[PDB]
Amino acid sequence: YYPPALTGLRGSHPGAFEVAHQMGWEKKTFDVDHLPIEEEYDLVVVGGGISGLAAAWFYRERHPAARILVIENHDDFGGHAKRNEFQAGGRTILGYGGSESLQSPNALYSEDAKHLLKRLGVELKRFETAFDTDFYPGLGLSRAVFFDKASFGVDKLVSGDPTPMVADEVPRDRLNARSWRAFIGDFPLSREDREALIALYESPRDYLAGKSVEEKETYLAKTSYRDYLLKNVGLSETSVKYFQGRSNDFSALGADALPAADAYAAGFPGFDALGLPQDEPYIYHFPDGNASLARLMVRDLIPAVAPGRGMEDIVMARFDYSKLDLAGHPVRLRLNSTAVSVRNRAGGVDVGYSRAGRLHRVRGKHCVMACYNMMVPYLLRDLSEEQAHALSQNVKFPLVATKVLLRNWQAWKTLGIHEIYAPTLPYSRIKLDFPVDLGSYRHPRDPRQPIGVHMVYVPTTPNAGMDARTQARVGRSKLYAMSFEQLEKDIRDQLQAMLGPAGFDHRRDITGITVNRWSHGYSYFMNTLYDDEAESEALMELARSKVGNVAIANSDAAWDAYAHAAIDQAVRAVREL
Ligand SMILES: Cc1cc2nc3c(=O)[nH]c(=O)nc-3n(C[C@H](O)[C@H](O)[C@H](O)COP(=O)(O)OP(=O)(O)OC[C@H]3O[C@@H](n4cnc5c(N)ncnc54)[C@H](O)[C@@H]3O)c2cc1C
Ligand code: HEM
Repeated sequence: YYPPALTGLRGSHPGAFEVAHQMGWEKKTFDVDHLPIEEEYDLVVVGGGISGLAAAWFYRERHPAARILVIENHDDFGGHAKRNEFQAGGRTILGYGGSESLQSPNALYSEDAKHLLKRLGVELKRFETAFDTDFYPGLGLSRAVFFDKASFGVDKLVSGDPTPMVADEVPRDRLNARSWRAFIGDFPLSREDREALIALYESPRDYLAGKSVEEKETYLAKTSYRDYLLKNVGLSETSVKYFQGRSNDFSALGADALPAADAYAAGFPGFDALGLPQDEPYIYHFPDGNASLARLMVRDLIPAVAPGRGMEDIVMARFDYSKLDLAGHPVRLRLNSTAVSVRNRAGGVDVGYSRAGRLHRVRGKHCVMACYNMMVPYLLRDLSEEQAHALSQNVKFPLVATKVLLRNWQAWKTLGIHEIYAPTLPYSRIKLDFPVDLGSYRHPRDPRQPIGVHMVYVPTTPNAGMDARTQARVGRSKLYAMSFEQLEKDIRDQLQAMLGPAGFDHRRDITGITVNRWSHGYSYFMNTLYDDEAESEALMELARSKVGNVAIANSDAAWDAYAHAAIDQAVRAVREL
């Protein structure tokens, strides 16, 4: 039994969500009060993502003899941080199912997070050599933009994109990019539109002239990036389509739901002459993404699942899932199990869960809710109406992270590219995977040999007048109506249209597809186009309040969709108990 080698429809896979939806959609209740208590623990963690695993880890650190149960509803631990695997040419090729890398860790990681890393044997400086930073640039490859015929009249791939991004693994001087005039000069847009885009870079103007800096900042917080471009910069509706999907990957929303002020902070163009006031290499990437963080914690917590120690041997270590949930062992991780009930009683907490359609009741002195926060009201019976409602307002964003095994990457080499941005297509981000050597694992190097592609699909509804919560809920409705066959068609259609001109043939050249469907992906985050900062902060703090011996974690609890928020919220929750 070995989930990482599965391909096909993954992420929140069939079997992971149905009991949860019986609660959330049908309002079915699954009470276990009339069942005997089957097992007893010092701590029961609901949810086996990075946050829940960290909670078990910091709790044992404080209580070394503690008996800990971790209940997780997917068929594998890690939550968004999942290991994907392909077999190709007698070797393993690794991919990340979701949680991608550690974000600017020297700048952003707390002392507690850094302590977790060090105890697990993660040396951040090791990625300076593990990440092969000059591999694709040294091969003369650049990033490209793919314009689709539906939106721009013709399919066109334009390379040499100089656009700097938030979390960039390419040193700025190794972009193999062209000037703005030459690059935009190739856009399939009217001469007028191309000249206006070029001028956006060559000759910025104070599009808000006459406002104080403060009024500019007020206006930009209340105005979408798309509207800023349309109404103040004066770009045409055809021009701004170029920008529509740029924010999809890092914020799970298009330019219509991105506050102009957030676009400024993320390095988007148009602000240089506004008079507004005033980088870490994005290389902290295990070959299976932050799934390595989850695996490192699982192995540290449950030594029987795999041998070794440290960041090197984790990469190819063989996990034996039969050792995760062994009786009498102090730490047990129970997969395929949906918690349905959490109730304070007699100085402890009773937790009911459903596994293979059967209800169960266990008991712990302490409980950490490390699951999706909007799930918590359906489980935690003691919530006041106020706090349950607060939890329910963390409306997470759906995303789809697709891994594609290719027979070779000659087509990419021919086209001179290692990454594509598509302004309006379902997949806005498509790239050859990061080249990382770690432990015994070596990144694919030969374009005649197989390689993994990473591509992100976000089911936004651009330009419709929806607030962010509604685009998220509607995006999940669209994902719920998509079969795996429809998902694969979209992958194959777009890969063929982008790579076909250089000899790509999707039926011949794709040898693997793994679709990680994160219907409940990024935590909600406060959006100044729709939310008030003080109200939202009050909701956040209320939602995560301690309930008896039940503490609440998940990255959701910080309204902050980051692995280090997952850790910090677990630490706060463990300290509360
Ligand atoms: C596509 C994608 C890419 C990302 N990339 C990055 C990145 O590069 N860097 C970064 O820092 N962050 C990234 N993230 C953010 C990611 O959310 C965090 O990194 C981290 O994985 C979140 O951990 P968590 O424990 O808070 O939540 P999760 O990983 O979602 O874990 C919560 C778990 O609880 C489970 N659960 C829910 N209800 C129940 C129930 N009733 N019973 C039992 N279990 C239940 C859920 O199924 C889930 O498995 C990314 C997220 C996505 C979706
Ligand atoms: C294939 C995966 C999934 C799809 C397509 C999906 C889709 C949806 C949709 C369309 C909604 C209604 C809109 C909303 O309230 O956000 C929803 C809500 C909900 N989802 Fe899922 N979902 C999936 C997986 C999961 C998983 C893995 C969990 C938890 C373990 C979950 C728990 C919930 C809950 C509890 C609600 C109710 C939200 C509330 O009432 O606040 N879903 N989901």
